[PDB]
Amino acid sequence: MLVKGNEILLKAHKEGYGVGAFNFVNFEMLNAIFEAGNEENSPLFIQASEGAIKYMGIDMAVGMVKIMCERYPHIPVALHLDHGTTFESCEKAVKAGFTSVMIDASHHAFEENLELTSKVVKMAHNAGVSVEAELGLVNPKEAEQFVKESQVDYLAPAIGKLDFERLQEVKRLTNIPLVLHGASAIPDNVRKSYLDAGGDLKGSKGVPFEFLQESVKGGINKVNTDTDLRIAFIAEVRKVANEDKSQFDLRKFFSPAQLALKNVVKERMKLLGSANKI
Amino acid sequence: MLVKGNEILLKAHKEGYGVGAFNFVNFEMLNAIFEAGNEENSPLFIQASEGAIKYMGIDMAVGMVKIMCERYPHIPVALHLDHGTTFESCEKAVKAGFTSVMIDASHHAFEENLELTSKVVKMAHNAGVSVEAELGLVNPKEAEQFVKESQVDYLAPAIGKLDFERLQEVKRLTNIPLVLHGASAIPDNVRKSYLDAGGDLKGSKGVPFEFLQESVKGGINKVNTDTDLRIAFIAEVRKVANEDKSQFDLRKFFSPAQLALKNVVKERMKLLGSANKI
Ligand code: NA
Ligand code: NA
Ligand SMILES: [Zn+2]
Ligand SMILES: [Zn+2]
Ligand SMILES: [Zn+2]
Ligand SMILES: [Zn+2]
Repeated sequence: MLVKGNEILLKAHKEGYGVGAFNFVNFEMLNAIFEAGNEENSPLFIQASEGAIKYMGIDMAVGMVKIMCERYPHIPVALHLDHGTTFESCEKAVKAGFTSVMIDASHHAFEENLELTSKVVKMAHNAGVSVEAELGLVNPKEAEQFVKESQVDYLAPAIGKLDFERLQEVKRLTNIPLVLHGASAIPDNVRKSYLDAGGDLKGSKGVPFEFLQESVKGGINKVNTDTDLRIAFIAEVRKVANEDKSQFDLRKFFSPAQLALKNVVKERMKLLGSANKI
Repeated sequence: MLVKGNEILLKAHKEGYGVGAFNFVNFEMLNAIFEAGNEENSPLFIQASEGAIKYMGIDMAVGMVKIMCERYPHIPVALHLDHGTTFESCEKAVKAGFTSVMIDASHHAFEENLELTSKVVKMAHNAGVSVEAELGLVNPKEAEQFVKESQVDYLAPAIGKLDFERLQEVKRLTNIPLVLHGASAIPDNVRKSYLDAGGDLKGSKGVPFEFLQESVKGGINKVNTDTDLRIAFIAEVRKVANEDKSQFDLRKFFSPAQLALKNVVKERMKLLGSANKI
């Protein structure tokens, strides 16, 4: 059911696996993510950006997740604000029923980042909500101080290829769950699916699978995944548009799109190590 | 709020206007219908087919509607099962929170249609839910008996050019709200939008706007509207896919798709006479 972010990630931290954090913007994305978790027996970290929240309305973002939660009550799921930008934004998410919030203040100096993170932490912890923050390449010594002072629950350190030595140093010093941002891999089958549907990816490349695996071994426990899901989703939509010019049944477009998105999530759950962890 | 279908249609009945009954299959469709109703100050009839219920899950179908209703508490909204095909399906919609159900038994002989409709009515009225049934072209004396025996709240008479004389006789004999099925009126702007995006409608003919207006003057009060919405929506999706083969932000595909659907709903509400009726 709907649980504090730290419940899922403390366990990932202790046992040494990564929990994919999958963004959604509507019902179709959320359904395929949830079906993936059900089929892989995997905990679900559900993410909504400020943009997706404005699109849906926070009442709907939370409401739909709560419906999905009742549909699979055996799956632990956290509802997590991805890249909150202001304290007020984090407070609204907490009020709306999110069980995890990220405040991104990494563009500030250390002292200002720490003070804004600490403000969000106080508010969220008072309502029983976990907090993510961002630092950074990250200075591991200030990461150590940042975590001890802010009491944030998980940290996204800037490590990039990936600086795996820096990651192990941050992990050793902070002893908390760590988050990797922009962690989509853009797999070969998804890119081939998107190009077969006529799409163009501008030669964009993700983090290869072996580097995701190595970052989990380095101590990453939350793995932000968004871009992969969208490319796998829209490529089916583009395909359906191309092949039947008379097709306007939305289900005919989004049923295969859901299936491709679900498959990306399933595979990523297996890759990161959250498969069969319920 | 979520009200009995009869509550909305009894008012439409007494005042001689039509209320569009708009199908939905996911959040995007539902959001745009509601924004249309909010901007036209019109009551909302929201319809979900057995197919769309399967696609969403009846718990999500009702759950999303209940969230939207709290977002616009001032709007009268009925949640209606479109073309229910078994008693059991009607009973499931009633138990899940639908406030109106249609049992489609029009392929049966008069006696079996009446028997099945009556069984639905006893069940649905016990739970405070309104019932639609279907007959037919329609025999108006059959309609008069059917309505008086079944106590169904509204009836879809098969009247389709559309037989105005027959509609008026049915209206006179039954004196209940009447519903018009297959009443999408593929508007020129919408058709041009679909074709401009490379769509192919196969030369499908929609009901002329004047024939929708004449049915409302004849006593139609619920106008089933689906195809029009899906064409407008998918037209924008095809457009976004065409004009940027690197676009896979779902909001970029569906925000304009919502707006096009909303505009269809707004114009229909004005056409049928439900604008400014709250
Ligand atoms: Na985040
Ligand atoms: Na109906
Ligand atoms: Zn950032
Ligand atoms: Zn970041
Ligand atoms: Zn129909
Ligand atoms: Zn029909």
